[PDB]
Amino acid sequence: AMGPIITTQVTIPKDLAGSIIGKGGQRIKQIRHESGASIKIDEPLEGSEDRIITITGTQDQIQNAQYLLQNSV
Amino acid sequence: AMGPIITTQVTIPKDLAGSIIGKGGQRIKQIRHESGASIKIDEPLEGSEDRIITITGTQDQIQNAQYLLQNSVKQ
Amino acid sequence: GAMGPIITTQVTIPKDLAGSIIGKGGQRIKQIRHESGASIKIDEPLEGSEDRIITITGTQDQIQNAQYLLQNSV
DNA sequence: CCCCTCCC
Repeated sequence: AMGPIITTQVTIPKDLAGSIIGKGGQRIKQIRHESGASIKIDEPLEGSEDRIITITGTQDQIQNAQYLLQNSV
Repeated sequence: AMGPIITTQVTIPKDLAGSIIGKGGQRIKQIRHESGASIKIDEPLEGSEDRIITITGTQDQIQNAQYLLQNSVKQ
Repeated sequence: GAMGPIITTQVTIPKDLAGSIIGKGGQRIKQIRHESGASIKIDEPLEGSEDRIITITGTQDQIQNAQYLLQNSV
């Protein structure tokens, strides 16, 4: 059972965002295709050190994506 | 034919660095993406009004980057 | 009227052209470094390639001086 | 205008 598409957000220290994205964005593109989740990384907010990541998919896809995001860091 | 990855440095007056970087760094992000060069702007340094920019890529990337840098300041 | 930071610039040259920069017994390049005051290093050609990288280190003036002298060599 | 493996 897939269940519904849901959206989850988390923040990431901006210092660490390059690890999830990777040179030429390869690593995030890989995370999106492997997990099947939509993954958005916002620009860092106004004078702040947090960057919001939005993950959208079934619960499994989102749990898949959270692991792949962890393994990146 | 891309050729070797090389590094060039130039300086800018520190009072011009804002035009290049942009609010929340958006302009410089755009310049890196578009030229495909790595572009690093150093902090202040200590005492002086010059700020070093390091550009790394193929010769075309670096030339592409130098135009986009100039386009940021001029306009 | 103000020298500024020592900075580094690289440019490539066709390998077939490097003899002109160097001179017999490395004398033209020696002359280029003393003249401009820039430090100038020419790498060995990278594998499978026609290009040699030249690294010039100095202030902006020294580097521009060196870039002219390199050009006048060719 | 202050970013920084920078993707969409």
